[PDB]
Amino acid sequence: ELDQLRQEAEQLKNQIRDARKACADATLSQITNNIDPVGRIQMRTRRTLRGHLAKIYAMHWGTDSRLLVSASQDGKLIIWDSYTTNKVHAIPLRSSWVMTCAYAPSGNYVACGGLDNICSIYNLKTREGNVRVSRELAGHTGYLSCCRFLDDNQIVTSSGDTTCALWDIETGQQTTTFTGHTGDVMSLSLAPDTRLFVSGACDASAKLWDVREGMCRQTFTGHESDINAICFFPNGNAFATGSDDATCRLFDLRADQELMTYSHDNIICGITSVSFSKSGRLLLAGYDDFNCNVWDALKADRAGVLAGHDNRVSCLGVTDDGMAVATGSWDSFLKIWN
Amino acid sequence: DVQLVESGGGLVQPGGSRKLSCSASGFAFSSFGMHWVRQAPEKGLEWVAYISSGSGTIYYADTVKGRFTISRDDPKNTLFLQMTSLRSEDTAMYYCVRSIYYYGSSPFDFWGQGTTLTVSSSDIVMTQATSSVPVTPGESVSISCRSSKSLLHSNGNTYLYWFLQRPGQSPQLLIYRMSNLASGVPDRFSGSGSGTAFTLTISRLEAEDVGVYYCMQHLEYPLTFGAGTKLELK
Amino acid sequence: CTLSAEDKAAVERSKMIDRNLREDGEKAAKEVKLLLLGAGESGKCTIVKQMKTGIVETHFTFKDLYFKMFDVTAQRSERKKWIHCFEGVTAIIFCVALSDYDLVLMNRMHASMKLFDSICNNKWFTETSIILFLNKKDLFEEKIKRSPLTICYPEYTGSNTYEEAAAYIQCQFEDLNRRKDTKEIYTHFTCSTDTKNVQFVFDAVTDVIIKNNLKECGLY
Amino acid sequence: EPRLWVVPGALPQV
Amino acid sequence: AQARKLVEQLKMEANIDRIKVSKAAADLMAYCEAHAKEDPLLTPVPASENPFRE
Amino acid sequence: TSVFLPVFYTAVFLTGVLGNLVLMGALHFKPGSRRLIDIFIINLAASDFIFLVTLPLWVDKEASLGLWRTGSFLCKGSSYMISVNMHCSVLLLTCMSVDRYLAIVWPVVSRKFRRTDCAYVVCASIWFISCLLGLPTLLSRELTLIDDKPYCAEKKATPIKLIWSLVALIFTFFVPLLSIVTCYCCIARKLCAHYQQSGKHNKKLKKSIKIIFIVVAAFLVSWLPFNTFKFLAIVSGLRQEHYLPSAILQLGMEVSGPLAFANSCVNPFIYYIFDSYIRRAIVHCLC
Repeated sequence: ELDQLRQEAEQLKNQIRDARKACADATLSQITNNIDPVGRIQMRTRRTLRGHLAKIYAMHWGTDSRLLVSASQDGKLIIWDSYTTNKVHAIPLRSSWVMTCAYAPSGNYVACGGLDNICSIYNLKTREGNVRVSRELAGHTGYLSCCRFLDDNQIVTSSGDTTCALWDIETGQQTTTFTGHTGDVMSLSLAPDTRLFVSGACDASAKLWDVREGMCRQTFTGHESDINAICFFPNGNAFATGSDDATCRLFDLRADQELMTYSHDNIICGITSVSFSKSGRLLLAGYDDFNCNVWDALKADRAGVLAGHDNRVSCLGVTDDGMAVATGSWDSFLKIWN
Repeated sequence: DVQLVESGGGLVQPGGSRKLSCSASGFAFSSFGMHWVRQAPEKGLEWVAYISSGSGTIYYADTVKGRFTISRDDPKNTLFLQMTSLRSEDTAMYYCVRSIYYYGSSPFDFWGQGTTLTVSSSDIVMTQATSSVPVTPGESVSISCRSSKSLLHSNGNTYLYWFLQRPGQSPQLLIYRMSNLASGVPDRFSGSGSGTAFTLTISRLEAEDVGVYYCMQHLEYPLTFGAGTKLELK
Repeated sequence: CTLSAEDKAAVERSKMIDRNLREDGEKAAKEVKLLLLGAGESGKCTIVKQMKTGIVETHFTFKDLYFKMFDVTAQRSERKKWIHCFEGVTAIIFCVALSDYDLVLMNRMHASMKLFDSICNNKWFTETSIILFLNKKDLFEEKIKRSPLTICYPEYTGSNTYEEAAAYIQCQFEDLNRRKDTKEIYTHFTCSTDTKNVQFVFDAVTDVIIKNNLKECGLY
Repeated sequence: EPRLWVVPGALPQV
Repeated sequence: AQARKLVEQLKMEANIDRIKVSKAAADLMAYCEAHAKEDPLLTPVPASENPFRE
Repeated sequence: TSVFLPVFYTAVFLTGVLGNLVLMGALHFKPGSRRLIDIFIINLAASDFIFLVTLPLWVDKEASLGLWRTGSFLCKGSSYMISVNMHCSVLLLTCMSVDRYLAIVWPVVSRKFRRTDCAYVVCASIWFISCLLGLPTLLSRELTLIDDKPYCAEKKATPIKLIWSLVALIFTFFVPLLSIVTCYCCIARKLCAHYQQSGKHNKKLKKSIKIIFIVVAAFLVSWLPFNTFKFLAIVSGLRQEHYLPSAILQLGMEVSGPLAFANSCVNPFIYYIFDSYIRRAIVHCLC
């Protein structure tokens, strides 16, 4: 039985690879050689956010493009007003092992992660004068690594036990569980229409899942190391992943192929965060070499360097309108780039 | 379980001292600004004093400056308005008002039940065109009050507030920042303005939208209120 | 001054938040943070028995001191990706049982030494000391006569006594340190008495804190 | 004495 | 059981139709060239509508 | 003498320039988080760098006899700048000593009282006060040319100026010296108390106490003789009594001058040898 299953899987894998190779005749390397050159983008730190006493691991940008939440391992969760550098809220946390956080696209609820294998969704807009825990959602056997709000009630949570799940606030139970990852998942991204989502795992693969169907639909491969970052294209038919092999690869949900690889023979540092621009032309990614680099999305040529971090950068968020870029490093500082 | 009970009041001779309390419960008494808005026995509202969270900034009105002391007890959730040299002017209805201030906050959201005190015998001015409008159930009401100065600020938002004081009750906030509906406000209420002229519209008021309408501004210390927009059931 | 009435209170609220966060961080810095780690079926419960989800925190108080241990035996994931949270800890407590030189899980002591010289010689741990605990001394006493140490280590060329075997184990465990110029390894023999087990922890931390302070100041 | 112009030398003198 | 789930997953994976990559590249180029005007990052913006200025 | 002093001066100049340049290169380009003692170290290195850049322009005076053929303007500027650096050195040393005392002995109240911006503004203020204290040096120095440039000298003082100099010396050296002595003796006592207990790795702390003792001994043997000799000079001048000794004091300051330069130039070397972190930074930058 084992031999038959292995032979069938190998034969089908070759057929899938042959089908993929049958839809690749003109690579994007030669396609985008006829375009006006893009000048260097010089980004300056417009605003600096201070107040954190520990390393920052995740952050999310609000829909208003003015409120952002930063997750730090000092036991506090801070809502930042980027326009005037003001702390709207300072949420106390029972644990100081934060690894991820999320901001609902409503302004009422805020999520958080940790090493307790539990969800940390709080409520901000309440009759009381303090932020209280709305619901403690447990049921995961793996460390929190990523979480993102879809609706005001639905949320997709990524855990360290090589699986993902969809939770409900009132019930507190996994409505749908995503299983099939051979390795632990670390990050996920949400499509603009909030219908499909793709997550990156340590198994050097990123797989596309459907929230309504609750099963893996499309599988993407080509990376040489574990994937630590992922983000959808603004159009919604493509995405990019940041792995540890110092290369950024962009995968499109339509062609089921890798378009091009962002490589440079100067840095052997992995990518922690990946974000796009408003038009999907800038793909700046936060590397481990104490700074961030901006990569062109069509020519694979660097067109700007973001420096000024005293430690490795692990946070990178872009506003909904694509007007400001916020980076967060391990030096307990946040910088806004315009 | 949020409430603001006020203790103290009655009949006091002129030239004395009276002790007031605002023992609060149901919410955290450590991050809400405290106000002491006073309503005259006949009509009209005015701001007396304000203390921020942590007793950082303390503000006083011109008519009560030098004789009013305001303090709060964070462990006991109690606020005090001890006064000296009482005068017949200080014969009105005292209200204890909570407020919070941040991006997207709703100041003056809750008002106390009020206490009655009786004594034996460059500020922005808000003017209202009318004080009595004959209105029937299921009609459109246009309430407008003007401001001496332009309430529009460089940040791009307007600081205008609206209130509804039903008879035998406490004032209730309706619209804050001239474009945001308060909690519990129905879809019927709305608001509009242009920096100098402001309008308030009410559509299809059946029985609950009766009382005195108050509008004020949040731009300086005095915090002057409106005059009165009493509505008659005809 | 280009600030409205609401901004003057927003900045005040931000200042109170900043002061509260600073006070909380100052209070948290006083407490001593320790990490508990060990191999399969390691005797990590001895410390919590002497002094008293994926991570559980145990805390207890001495005379003018505070401690907070962290246990990650429930993680069961890739250690290289959640170890970032444990940087800057005062010390790492490693629990190893001497009653494993002949038990087979490949020998258990081989796995324990692999874990020890993987966690000790790590990119993220070059400034934090490691405290080593040796458990089950009585069973080692009663089993050293039945079986010798040569079962585990073929290079042993000494008498099958207790002092020589203990010294050999200690130097074998301390020989895995390739960063001796910056990290020190404390080795103690755990006893039945609760005080004799945690007095060593107190003596270790009261010196590790001093060494870290001197190194940060530049005097060491 | 002021006309003698005493030489301090290297580091500042009295 | 695990093998049966795996073979079914790849069977559905191979069941989806395949489309050309030239059309996807053209769509990506059109999207890049259509939203470039309203992109504050690539296109410089005057310091009059930016609230992040000092 | 006439050859003993120039060779020591130029050797001190060479070693100080090389050490300060290596330190600048090491702690200028470095990845990580900024330290609190690093800014004090860089300020001290910058102060000692210009302490002796013009020193080769000064050895001409002591080469054959009072020779100042380089020019006329440079004497005033050199006198002012070495006086300013002389004032900066002891004050920076005592600031470093009190910072170490606060960081080691009392890490409970000084944990938040000391900050990066506070240290930076302290450095700015101390530089400014040293610069304003060096102002009388600039106006005092002038040329004579009476005997084909005998030397670049000045009038001694007025009694009010003697009082001013005595007060300035008391406030800039004696109080810092007692502060350094007290802080370092308290640190040594705490280290000895921690050392005497029967520990396990407590015997590895000999490096810190050795560094403390070496620094204290070097400071005491270098800076004290000059200051006490000149203090004796002012106190004798203001006494008006028959206690007017010979050039035994004058020979005292002249020999003690190079001692201060030796202490200034050997400062980077002890950091390179008896310290980590910067030790690896130097070899990482040098390549």
